Amino acid sequence: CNKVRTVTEIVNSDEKIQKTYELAEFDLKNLSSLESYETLKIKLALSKYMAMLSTLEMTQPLLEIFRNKADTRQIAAVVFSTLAFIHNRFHPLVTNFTNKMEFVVTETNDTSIPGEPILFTENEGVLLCSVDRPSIVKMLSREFDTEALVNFENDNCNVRIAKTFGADFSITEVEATQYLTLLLTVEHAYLHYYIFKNYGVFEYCKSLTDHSLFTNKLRSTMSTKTSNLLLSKFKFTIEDFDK
Amino acid sequence: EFTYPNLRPIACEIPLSHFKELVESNDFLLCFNLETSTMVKILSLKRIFCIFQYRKQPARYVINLPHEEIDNLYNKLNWERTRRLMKGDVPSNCATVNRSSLKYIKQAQSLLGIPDYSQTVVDFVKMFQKIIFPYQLVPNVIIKLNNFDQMVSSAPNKAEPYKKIRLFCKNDSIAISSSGIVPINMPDFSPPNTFDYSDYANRTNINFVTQRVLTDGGFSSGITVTPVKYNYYL
Amino acid sequence: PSEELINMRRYRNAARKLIHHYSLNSTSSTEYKISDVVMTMIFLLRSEKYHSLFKLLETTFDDYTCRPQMTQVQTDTLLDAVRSLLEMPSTTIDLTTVDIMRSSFARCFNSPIMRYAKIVLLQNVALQRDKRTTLEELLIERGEKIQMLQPQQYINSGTEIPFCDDAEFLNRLLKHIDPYPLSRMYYNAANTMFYTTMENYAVSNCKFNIEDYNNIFKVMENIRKHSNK
Amino acid sequence: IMRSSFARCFNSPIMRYAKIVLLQNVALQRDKRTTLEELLIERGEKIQMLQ
Amino acid sequence: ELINMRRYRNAARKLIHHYSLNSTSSTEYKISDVVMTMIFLLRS
Repeated sequence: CNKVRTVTEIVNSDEKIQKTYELAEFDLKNLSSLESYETLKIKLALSKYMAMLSTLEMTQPLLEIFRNKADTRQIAAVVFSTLAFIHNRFHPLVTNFTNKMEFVVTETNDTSIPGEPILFTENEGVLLCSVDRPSIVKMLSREFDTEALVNFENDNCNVRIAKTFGADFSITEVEATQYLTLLLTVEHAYLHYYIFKNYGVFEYCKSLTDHSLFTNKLRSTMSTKTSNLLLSKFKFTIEDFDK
Repeated sequence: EFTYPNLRPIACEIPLSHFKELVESNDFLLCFNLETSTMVKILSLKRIFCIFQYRKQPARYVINLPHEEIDNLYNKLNWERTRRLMKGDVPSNCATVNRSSLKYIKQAQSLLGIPDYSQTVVDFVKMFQKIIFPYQLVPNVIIKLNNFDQMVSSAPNKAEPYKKIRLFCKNDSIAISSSGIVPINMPDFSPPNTFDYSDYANRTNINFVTQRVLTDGGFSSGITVTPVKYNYYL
Repeated sequence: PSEELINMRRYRNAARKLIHHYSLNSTSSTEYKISDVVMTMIFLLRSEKYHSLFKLLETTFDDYTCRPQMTQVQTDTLLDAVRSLLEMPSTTIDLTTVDIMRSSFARCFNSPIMRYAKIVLLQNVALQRDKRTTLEELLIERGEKIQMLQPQQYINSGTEIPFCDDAEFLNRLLKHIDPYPLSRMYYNAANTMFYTTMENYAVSNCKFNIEDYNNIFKVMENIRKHSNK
Repeated sequence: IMRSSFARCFNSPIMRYAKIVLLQNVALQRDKRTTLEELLIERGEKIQMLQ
Repeated sequence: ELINMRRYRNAARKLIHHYSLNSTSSTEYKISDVVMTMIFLLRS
């Protein structure tokens, strides 16, 4: 029941005193201390990535870049740098790899693909990759976002009430929020890319039909450091499927 | 004025302390004490400018002040000069916007070749004067002038582009507005006209043309078009 | 003084919210009011502008699946008016989204049921095909032409990594970034990507999209067990 | 009567769409716990802070 | 104009009679018909 008890006793049994406490609320403080600096770390990482992007002669906002289609150069460079960042974050060690890599833009629906907006052709003689600029532009059409929101909480007196009592390019945040989109997208691509680069093609018959059990292969594969699944309860209604 | 960032240190108030130095040199530094009444500031500046206008060569001001309030005081001077002109000699007195203009012209020179970063604006002014009449139309420099002054312009003070320039020259039967040739002494544009009849500038036609253009160019974004319109003359 | 005259602002804004929901799928809301739907309708009727859209929608009232015949010029004016009413910045709203919205109401009216409906009819019947194909076939047919396409750049692809070192600059940035409840916020972007999963296609769209999509997050359990061996 | 009936009628939520409840704990004592030894490996940074 | 006065009045009359008399929920009736009802009222 964890109703910790405690005693003091003088030499020669001259006196004995008792008191008691509980480990409760200590756990709450521990949880707060964890989540705080964890969020801090993640935010810091994001900031670093954005600052790295900032070097790249941003005569324009991001949105403009993809809203244009005439260029490919800037897009390719952005994609590449994203891949690099992910790889390094998995490998705390500088890398340059197979020094021949190229991109092609799937500029039309007839070249489009379900789901995965990115496709590595691992070696058609050499690696190539695909980019759906039209879709990417759809995603960045954004305006889904407004921060004025509300969020799940429960049992606050026990669970949360304690949490009640603690505390030029001068661009705004919404754009940065948007970056997370491509962060996640390139991550999801990196999964498949890494897998196939480490293994055969045929497992694409599974993974690309359904990624699914690929985590089983990833067992013992992850470097003992997590990526970008903090709010682990990502889910939607399911039983409604009415198959 | 001139600003470099040799110099004569001129006390910012006492007139005759530097008498005859203001005859001899042309490179005058100025100051002020913190307490100074703005009225006194104006007064001293006026006196200095009068004596300079008596002087035989254009000496150079330099002033060690934050100067935003000095631009305010310049606006005051503008009021003052108008007050005088209510009874005045109608002098062709030189005056300038001192910050917005300033930086703009600096950028202009920078984008051009800069044989003299110290070159006076009036230089460029007259240079365009050389060519205005032959093209009978208004230079963008002069248009941005009377545009980006706080007050004597399109005037962000009150958002008043309505101050369109009607420009006339000797013996003309016609004038040059902000917006093309106009007949003389009339309100800039007839309400009636050979109107921009919608059988041209039909949205549909514009759209079709735009589609054509975008297709051909392979351009995804950044294209907009507008039909031209006409005032008194075509 | 008419019954129409009461709150054009209310009608406009509410209708715009509903429409922006159904079309862009923007944001979570308790987006519902039957009376406001009716207000939307009458707000259409009160302008000759948008009369076309009204008529279109009215065609839906008999629920039948058919897609109306295009008449090109009027459809163009349609697009025009739609973008105008959405006040969106030239955001290239398109016939596909138009049709999806159209079908939205012919989905909604099907229900005479009033209590509530969790139902999320994510699919649309009417997508201009005889029958949905598999995905695999599409994968084949696309990849075929895909391999044809030539490279579009040359990555020099030698030894290159970018970085910058202005620690003070970076921390200034951090402090600029500090306030935002990113935790709360980024859910919106996640949902955006989700909706994009279906926006991807309107052509024999993948029927199943569910369990694997959840296994994505079950990767989190995989990771936690990896961390705990 | 049918006034009140209409009042009861017109509250009728419709056509909702996917939403998500990502908020909750991830971890607890049912997770690896920090060790004073590795915290020594951390704090040894003070043997470079020095000064 | 677009409005089928005939069918509008028909459905409105039927629905109103039914629903006003019964004072209760009825799964039969597509809400569309309610919409037509208010449309008819605003026209008439």
